[PDB]
Amino acid sequence: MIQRTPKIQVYSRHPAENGKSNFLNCYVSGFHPSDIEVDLLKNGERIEKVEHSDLSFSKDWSFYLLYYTEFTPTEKDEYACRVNHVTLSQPKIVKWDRDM
Amino acid sequence: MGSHSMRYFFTSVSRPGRGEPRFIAVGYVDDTQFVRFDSDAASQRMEPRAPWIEQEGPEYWDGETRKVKAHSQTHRVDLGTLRGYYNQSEAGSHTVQRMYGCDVGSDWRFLRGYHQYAYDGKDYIALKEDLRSWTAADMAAQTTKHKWEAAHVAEQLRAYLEGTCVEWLRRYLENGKETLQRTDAPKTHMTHHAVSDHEATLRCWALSFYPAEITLTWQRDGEDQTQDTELVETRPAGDGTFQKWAAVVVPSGQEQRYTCHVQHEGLPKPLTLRWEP
Amino acid sequence: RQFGPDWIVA
Ligand SMILES: [Ca+2]
Repeated sequence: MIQRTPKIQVYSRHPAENGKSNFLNCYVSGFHPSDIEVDLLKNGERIEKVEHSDLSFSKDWSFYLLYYTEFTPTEKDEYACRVNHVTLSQPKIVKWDRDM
Repeated sequence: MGSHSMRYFFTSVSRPGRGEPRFIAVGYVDDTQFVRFDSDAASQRMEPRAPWIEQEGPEYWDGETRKVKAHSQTHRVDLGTLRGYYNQSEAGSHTVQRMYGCDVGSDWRFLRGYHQYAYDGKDYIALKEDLRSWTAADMAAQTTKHKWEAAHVAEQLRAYLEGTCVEWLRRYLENGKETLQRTDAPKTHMTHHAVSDHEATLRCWALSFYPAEITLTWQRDGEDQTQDTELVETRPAGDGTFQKWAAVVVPSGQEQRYTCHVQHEGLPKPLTLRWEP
Repeated sequence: RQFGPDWIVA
């Protein structure tokens, strides 16, 4: 019926400092229907230990999930979130920017 | 911390190729999730998600499991019925959603109750605020409305929403008070980002707050400014707290004219940040 | 504490 494409934010739990353990988050929201694929990426490669929150929804019935993993940021490593949903032709990649 | 809510959120998604619907249920007090059920998990039990619900005894967990399983079978039947009402094919996946719960006011007494149902992500049927009458969005929902009026569903839900619901919310608030009745005011700061030789971005940050409701507003020379600003959606930190930021683009050198104003339940008066540093 | 266990079908 209505398909709503996901909004994506990618960010750390705590202010990022190199060498300090932290959590990398990918928050996906405003989507329908609920089936979604989300991976967290380190230098383009899929991270295995990622967890996610239990599915819930907003006032407008759209869904939201948080996907997250522990990580230790470094100066050179790049992180991103890759999302696929029925509203997307191709998976969408959002890079982590530590100031956002 | 002023008014409080208890809400339950249910999503059932059909699987036409094989088997029964995926059913997910989650329960919240305010912005804290405290229970889950997922039909694809191994336990087949309602499970705790907050430490202060773990002290509930096995009769509680057995009852909650029974209720949530029976709720799941009702949504299984509903997905079949609504497919019929809408003359849809048996080939596609469809979704039911239900949310219900209650609010108490700062007087600690019942404030409002709700029970809302959606099919494929649009309103289907909803109990009105009087808890006595129904809003049906279309002729399929009208049929449900007639069924539900004849079964006195409003009356049953009203008794729960005004009685049980409020009584248990109050119980949870006291058992979980160390966290549920603690407000975490936002930890704020501003950052500065040159965008060109002639302009800069100020970004106001609100971090580690609870509950999630917050207002960040920029002002220039004491007047609200929305042009040349950006505001992200409030987002979970993953430790139970929330984050947000707001940014404004300004002429380099004129940073001092701008102030960020932060409003939050944990702040007795709003905070004002200004780039001086 | 949820409502139930009698959830009336649509
Ligand atoms: Ca896709």
